[PDB]
Amino acid sequence: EAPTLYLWKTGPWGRCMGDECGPGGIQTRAVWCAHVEGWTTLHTNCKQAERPNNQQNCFKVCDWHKELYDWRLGPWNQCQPVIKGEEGIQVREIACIQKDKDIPAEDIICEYFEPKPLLEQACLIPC
Repeated sequence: EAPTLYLWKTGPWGRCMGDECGPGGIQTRAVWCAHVEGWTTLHTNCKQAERPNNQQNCFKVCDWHKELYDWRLGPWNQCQPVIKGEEGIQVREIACIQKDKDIPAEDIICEYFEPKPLLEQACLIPC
């Protein structure tokens, strides 16, 4: 279609910042424009319509949220080959759930309380 000279790049989200426990927090991240040849350039060289937000809403976590959220561990799926038994792996889904209303929430909430369990393990496929 059309060549690309400039693109937006983003750093990692900082910590959720708030006055109040719960919604209404703020994460900020670095956003800058770069030339495709790899150097930082003027922000006005990138298309502003494509400019990622340097801010997003977030949930300010406090100890008293512990009982309201938890990890839901989906079941291990098919043993996939890696290319007796032949080495393979299986994956599973893992989500943070607001327990009462039973709906998705951001991983970083459940993370504050318990580390995220693994999405992958080894498995053997029978000959």
